[PDB]
Amino acid sequence: PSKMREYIAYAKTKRPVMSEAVNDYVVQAYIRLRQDSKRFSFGQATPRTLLGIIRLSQALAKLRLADMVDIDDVEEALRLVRVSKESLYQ
Amino acid sequence: RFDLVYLVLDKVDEKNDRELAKHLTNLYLEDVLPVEFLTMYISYAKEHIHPIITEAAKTELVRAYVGMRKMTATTRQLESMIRLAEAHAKMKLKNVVELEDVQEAVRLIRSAIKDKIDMNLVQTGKSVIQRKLQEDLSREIMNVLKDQASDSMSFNELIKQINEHSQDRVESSDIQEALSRLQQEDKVIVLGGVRRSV
Repeated sequence: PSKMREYIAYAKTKRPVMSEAVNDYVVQAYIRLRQDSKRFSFGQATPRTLLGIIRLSQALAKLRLADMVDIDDVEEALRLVRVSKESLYQ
Repeated sequence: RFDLVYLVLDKVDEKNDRELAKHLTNLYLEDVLPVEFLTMYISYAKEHIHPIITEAAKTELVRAYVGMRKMTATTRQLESMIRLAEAHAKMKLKNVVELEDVQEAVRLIRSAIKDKIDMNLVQTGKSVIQRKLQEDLSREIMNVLKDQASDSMSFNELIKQINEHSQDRVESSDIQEALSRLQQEDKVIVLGGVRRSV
């Protein structure tokens, strides 16, 4: 835990910035997530979930220590959300 | 009592959302907007500007309220139009209310309400139903007074006439409403669970 804390305090301050393929890609998921939310509980794709995918992808980018990161990252942020919804159903 | 009510709603709609998502993420990309001067502009407008109705505004305020009454408009709509048309003259700092300001005050209200005013949570297609339920109690008790050895029946046997085959499914709360308004008209007596004909 001490080495984990020491990693995180350093990982936080890097505040990664957007790369163009991230903003291009994230809409291509978000639109489909809206389109499937059109089609059973309350779990619809609000803009809070777009902001959420952004903040989650930022938290994964921090952990890998870079100024910015490719969408090999973003695809995992979408998996935490997708697994959460499948966990609401089961 | 509210001057305006907005349904702030949209569907899932790609031809909007393709823009909105691409707008929302547009904020993260870099290291006309009176960003403070607007609240100062508002403050100075509130300090300095005090509109008045012109005779050329009056003829339209009446005519539009008549049009909405012909179309469905309580006098609270006219009070809302008067105060909005003042604010839409205080905006532009104009100090004088005119036809060109009044027409936005309407168009904003039409965009709010049209986008009968549902008082008492009533609707025309539900108040006719309450009157049919009042008739349903009248007939249902008279025919039992004819065929059964009483003018009274247990509320269980009232739900087991009224709810089972008379009409599309009417819950006990609507029966109690119609029956209470019929106590006020004095055509049945409620005792304690017990109900008896006049």
